[PDB]
Amino acid sequence: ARGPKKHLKRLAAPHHWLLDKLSGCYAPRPSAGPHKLRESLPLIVFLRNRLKYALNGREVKAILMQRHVKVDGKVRTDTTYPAGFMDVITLDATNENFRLVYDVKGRFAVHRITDEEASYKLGKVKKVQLGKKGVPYVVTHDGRTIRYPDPNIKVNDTVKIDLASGKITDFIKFDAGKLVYVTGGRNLGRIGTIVHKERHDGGFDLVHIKDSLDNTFVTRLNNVFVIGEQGKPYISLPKGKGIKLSIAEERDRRRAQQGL
Amino acid sequence: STELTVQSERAFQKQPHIFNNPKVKTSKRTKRWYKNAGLGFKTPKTAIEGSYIDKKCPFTGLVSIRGKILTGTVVSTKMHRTIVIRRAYLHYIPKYNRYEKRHKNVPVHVSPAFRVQVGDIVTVGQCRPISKTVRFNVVKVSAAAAKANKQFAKF
Amino acid sequence: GISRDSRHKRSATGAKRAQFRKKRKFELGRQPANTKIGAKRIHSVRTRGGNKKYRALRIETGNFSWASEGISKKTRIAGVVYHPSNNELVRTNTLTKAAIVQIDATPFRQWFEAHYGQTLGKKSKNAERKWAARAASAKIESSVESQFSAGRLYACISSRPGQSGRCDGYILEGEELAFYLRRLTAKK
Amino acid sequence: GFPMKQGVLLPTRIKLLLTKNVSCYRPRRDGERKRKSVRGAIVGPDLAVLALVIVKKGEQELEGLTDTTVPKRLGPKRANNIRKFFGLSKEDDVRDFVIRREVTKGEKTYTKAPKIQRLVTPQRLQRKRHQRALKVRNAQAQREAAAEYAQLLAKRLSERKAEKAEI
Amino acid sequence: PRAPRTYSKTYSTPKRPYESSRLDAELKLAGEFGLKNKKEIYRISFQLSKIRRAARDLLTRDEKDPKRLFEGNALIRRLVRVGVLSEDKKKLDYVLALKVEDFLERRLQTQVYKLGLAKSVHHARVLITQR
RNA sequence: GCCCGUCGCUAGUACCGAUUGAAUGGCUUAGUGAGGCCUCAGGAUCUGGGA
RNA sequence: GGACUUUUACUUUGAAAAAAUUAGAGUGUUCAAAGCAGGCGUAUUGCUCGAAUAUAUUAGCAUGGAAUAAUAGAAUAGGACG
RNA sequence: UAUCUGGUUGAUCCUGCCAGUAGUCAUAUGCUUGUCUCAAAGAUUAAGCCAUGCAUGUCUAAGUAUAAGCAAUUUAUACAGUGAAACUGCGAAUGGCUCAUUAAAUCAGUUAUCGUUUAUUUGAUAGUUCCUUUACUACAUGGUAUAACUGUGGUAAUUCUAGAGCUAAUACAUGCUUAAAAUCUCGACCCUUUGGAAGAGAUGUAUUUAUUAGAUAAAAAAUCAAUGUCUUCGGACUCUUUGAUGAUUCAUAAUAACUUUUCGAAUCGCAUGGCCUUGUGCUGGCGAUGGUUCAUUCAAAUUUCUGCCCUAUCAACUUUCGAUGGUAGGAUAGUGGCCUACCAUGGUUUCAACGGGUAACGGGGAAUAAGGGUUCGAUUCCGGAGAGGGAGCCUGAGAAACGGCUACCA
Ligand SMILES: [Mg+2]
Ligand SMILES: [Mg+2]
Ligand SMILES: [Mg+2]
Ligand SMILES: [Mg+2]
Ligand SMILES: [Mg+2]
Ligand SMILES: [Mg+2]
Ligand SMILES: [Mg+2]
Ligand SMILES: [Mg+2]
Ligand SMILES: [Mg+2]
Ligand SMILES: [Mg+2]
Ligand SMILES: [Mg+2]
Ligand SMILES: [Mg+2]
Ligand SMILES: [Mg+2]
Ligand SMILES: [Mg+2]
Ligand SMILES: [Mg+2]
Ligand SMILES: [Mg+2]
Ligand SMILES: [Mg+2]
Ligand SMILES: [Mg+2]
Ligand SMILES: [Mg+2]
Ligand SMILES: [Mg+2]
Ligand SMILES: [Mg+2]
Ligand SMILES: [Mg+2]
Ligand SMILES: [Mg+2]
Ligand SMILES: [Mg+2]
Ligand SMILES: [Mg+2]
Ligand SMILES: [Mg+2]
Ligand SMILES: [Mg+2]
Ligand SMILES: [Mg+2]
Ligand SMILES: [Mg+2]
Ligand SMILES: [Mg+2]
Ligand SMILES: [Mg+2]
Ligand SMILES: [Mg+2]
Ligand SMILES: [Mg+2]
Ligand SMILES: [Mg+2]
Ligand SMILES: [Mg+2]
Repeated sequence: ARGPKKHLKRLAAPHHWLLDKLSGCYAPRPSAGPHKLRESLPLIVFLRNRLKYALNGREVKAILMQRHVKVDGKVRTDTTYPAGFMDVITLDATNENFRLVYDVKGRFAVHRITDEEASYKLGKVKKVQLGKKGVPYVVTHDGRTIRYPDPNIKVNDTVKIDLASGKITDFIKFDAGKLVYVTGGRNLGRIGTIVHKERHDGGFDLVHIKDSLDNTFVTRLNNVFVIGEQGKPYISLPKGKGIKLSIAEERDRRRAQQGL
Repeated sequence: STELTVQSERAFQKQPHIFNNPKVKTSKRTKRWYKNAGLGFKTPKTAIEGSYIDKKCPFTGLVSIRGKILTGTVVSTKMHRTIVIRRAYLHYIPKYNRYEKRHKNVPVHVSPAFRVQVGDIVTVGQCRPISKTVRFNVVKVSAAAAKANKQFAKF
Repeated sequence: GISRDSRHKRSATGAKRAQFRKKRKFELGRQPANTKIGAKRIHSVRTRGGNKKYRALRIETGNFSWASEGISKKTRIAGVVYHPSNNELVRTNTLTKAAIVQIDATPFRQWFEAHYGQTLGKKSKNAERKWAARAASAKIESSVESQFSAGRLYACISSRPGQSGRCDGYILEGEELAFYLRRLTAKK
Repeated sequence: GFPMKQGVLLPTRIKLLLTKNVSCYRPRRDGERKRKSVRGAIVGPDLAVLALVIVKKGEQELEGLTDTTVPKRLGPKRANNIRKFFGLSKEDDVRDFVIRREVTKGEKTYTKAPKIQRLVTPQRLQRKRHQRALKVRNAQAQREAAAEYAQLLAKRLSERKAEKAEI
Repeated sequence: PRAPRTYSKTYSTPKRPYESSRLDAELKLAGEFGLKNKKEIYRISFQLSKIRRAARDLLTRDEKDPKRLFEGNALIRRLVRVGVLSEDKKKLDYVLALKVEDFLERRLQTQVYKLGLAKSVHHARVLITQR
């Protein structure tokens, strides 16, 4: 219908935002950017709804316009800037670094990270073509163009990225038995090594995952984000380490912790 | 369907950008191009041995098979270079807890690398809009004729 | 204006479809360039999203290439002489792709003789080297050599003049030339 | 009160489609044309007013016209235009040839000259200096990272021939 | 364009409008707990009704089924919590039994009377509604 | 005892029916055909073949 | 990587899967319909649990099963293996 | 949350309907009406008609200020604060409303783009622009023609505007530039060989065409035509370079040319410093706005499989004037009968085609509670469609737009 849509009705907004039903009628529509709409956390939601640092939306603009807040290094002054998985939100005041990395319920958790882990990010390479003048390039789930990468690097591999400068300092091949973060589906936020991948020529390679609790499950290869080695990840994982416990399991953990 | 003539049109039939240099004396006249459509569909030898042109051929032409792969039994071969198959199936009506016979006819392009007749079961592959109605291309005959030569004369 | 929807047009059953919605501009079609010969006259046309298309109406020169010699020259376009789609294109000398034309030869002459040192139909140092280097290669082809006497070469337009403002093509050669030669006279 | 329109001919009115950049019409919106009445360009007795320009001054003076002379409101503001409304050669320096309009604040008589544009200035050359400098600087860097990749492949090849000599 | 503010009703009417026996049995409840409406009884018998449905539904799944154990325990503990369900018969075939007066016995109305402090179900009302 | 139909009253409904009856809405032949768009020309004026 | 494969129905588990609605957990909106809150202290400079789960079927996908019901095969041998 | 009761008889048992009974996010109306919270609401009939007001405008240090504007102070004799008007840029294609049309359409779930367009956001990305190439081309920066304004006017009347006179740019229109090198074709001369050469041009990107590379399914040889690098002068060639996909004529590159030639910064804000042969030389900081190509993101457009209410008192339908396919073109953003030519005779149907009806927008959903079902969904979210009716189109990345224009009808 006639052109780009500019609004987002509350209720149409993604759920893992934990937006609330009333108090309005719209939600912030994520700017065009590095991450898809429906898999992002816009700056307004994070500064206000998570960190509680502003109350008003109007205050969130006042905060950003001082250039306090910088994503992946750069300063970012877009109330609805589409922040998303693997990024690094930083508050110059309050000396505070974060990474956007998933819960186990499938939500973006607040996750405080070190001042120096904050100087690089991970990126799944999504494609690698041969660009203009013979110069080969890789492109990462967060839309970064990196020229002259390792030949050995190909699609579905993850890649450590300088932030400080553009470049790739390391990569991890997609091999049977590599630490995997699950970015999508119901199994979103789970973490678990890899068993083996169903091929299926024509569409939708499946990837069989097993975590550190010898529980198993499957997703589409598309939904698989390599992040390291058995034991050894390459970023600090948020508490609970994406293991996913039964409702009964979680009930008990929560009603075992009680002796005030 | 095609058969005979090959150069039978007002325009000259040729595979595009497949130059044969008249200067260079060759023993085959026409240099031919082909591919394997993929998904494990044997590009039959009649498409390589052939001389027909059909740009809408999955092995010799500039179509591409991607998407749905379907089977059905041939019910109409009256159209030049395209057939019509019937895909039958049973459709489940919950209230009665029973199914009824239904069917659909899908029209599909058939390259003169195949020789199809009515009753042949045929595996077709989805391709780009190739005509007003045809969105599929015959990609393998899982048939033969249904024992025709076992209908010859007397002893 | 011209629509390219399928939503007119009976369904494959033959059924008559109601009108749902009006003409959108993204299914639009525009009119034919119907380009002719002579004195450069092209009109840009603003097509979806910026993107110019060039509508040639009247062209006199195009860039034509002799494939087997791997060169390309810019010649006059003499005339249209055969067209598989519609004869009115031939009779009104209309340029479109597929059209069979005649061009000039004298640029493809001036190249040949200056490169082979042989001349069609009927003293420098390095030249003699290069000329003698070539040949056993200068053999051309009868049905193409003949045309030079006439000073006009048969060629098949390969560009889309109504689209790109270019009227380009290749010389006719060997197999495909024989095809039109037969059609030419066995219709003449 | 409908206006004439040069080149309609006719000594009557008509209704035309008018566009941007055309007399008797000021478009209210991007790519808008309004269909408006217009009077012809041929003088008839219906005209309330005939617009006229003097081209040769006859043998006598017309009071409020030849006898009075009204000054041109604005003066030259672009660099070379001052240079041409005085004829100066790119040597003479404009800044003192810009025009100066006095005015009073009751007991403060002021002075306000334009703002010469397309003036060549030190600032501007620093930006020209900078552009070129960046262009070339990049250019070399881009060769480097290129040649760096040649190496990354050259001693990768001689690792597939140190591998192809192990077995 | 807003979120539908959701509601639902909290009572249910009797099928048969004039059943002399249900009628007596109903008033007697009011007389005993100081209600003003048959609705106040309708309200509860409806609550009761669904609880039983929840309990029935759960009871048809196999013993030690995950939902059953989770949703079963949850139901029971909540009932205990307000003191409707007996500590002993804490296993939901008595939530299946149960009955209206077990619910009535826990209204503030009724507690504010039970340990004196009102000495009448009605004086109990008046005191409560009067801050 | 029951009870059937013509015939007679009041009231209501639907049918048939001269009027080649009427009205609304959807398509649509043939004829006439606005307007913009494209196109062959045009050239008030206004510059360096173009506007 | 090559070289080839009788067709299906049924059923199992699973992916891919909007939110509000519904079913349903946790939380004493004073109750409740609701809401997704809230709860703790050093109440002078913070501590912390949450924001589940289920259903989501007909079709398409992916996998296990081989009963039930179809289909095809070798009889003018133009059969099968080498 | 698995219940029935009244009514045919003299009485009886049945069949069977009418009546009762209960719910309705289901409307109306009547009577009655005190408190907290919650809060639907001109859908239904008339997508009937509308007085008046309002609902789209927008400025940062950072495109344009001689307001004959305000401010004055505080350094500014080109400008500098602030700033109406106006130009320029961006937006007005979102939103909100409504449910008329629409029955294989929409819509849902599920696919496809190896079938395309994509402002913007984000990330990459540009040493090549001139010219027979020593008496040279503005680069220390090339052209005017306009608003606002000033003044003269016209009409009963409008967001009507005319004649005159000015003047800006990130508006309009132009137009210079930069290393080394390598490879190509020409080739003045010299000499016979097996043969080699000064030096002359050409080569950014984009456009259009033609040609070529883009290997790999396990291994080897001979000969023709051209012709590479290394001589231990019969000869050898030894290491020999390769991206992605299920799949491509893919990504990318190479050759010959083509172009009323796309882009390659004549822009702006803050700082003002290094550096000597003391030229105001040569350099040089932070970041704005631009800019081609690619990627990304917001999109769009088409698209595969299956699924719709009643109807035979609709059985055959489709090709007048495309109906179903083939070839070629044209047109499009692009596939495609989309359109045109030529050619063919196809396409659908009792497994219900085609036609008719719908007091029909589809979906999420809603009401009724043993289960199976029945009925409803104009209407808070998603999709679609419209703006009194039809058609046309301008602008633009995006409209076949209606709080845009043009025409006809009312
Ligand atoms: Mg926004
Ligand atoms: Mg795919
Ligand atoms: Mg046919
Ligand atoms: Mg025309
Ligand atoms: Mg300037
Ligand atoms: Mg299932
Ligand atoms: Mg939920
Ligand atoms: Mg009676
Ligand atoms: Mg009786
Ligand atoms: Mg009696
Ligand atoms: Mg009843
Ligand atoms: Mg209405
Ligand atoms: Mg309404
Ligand atoms: Mg001023
Ligand atoms: Mg809208
Ligand atoms: Mg001018
Ligand atoms: Mg410009
Ligand atoms: Mg080879
Ligand atoms: Mg390869
Ligand atoms: Mg290509
Ligand atoms: Mg200085
Ligand atoms: Mg009827
Ligand atoms: Mg065709
Ligand atoms: Mg026929
Ligand atoms: Mg029927
Ligand atoms: Mg309707
Ligand atoms: Mg609806
Ligand atoms: Mg309905
Ligand atoms: Mg309605
Ligand atoms: Mg519309
Ligand atoms: Mg109206
Ligand atoms: Mg009409
Ligand atoms: Mg309109
Ligand atoms: Mg309005
Ligand atoms: Mg509007």
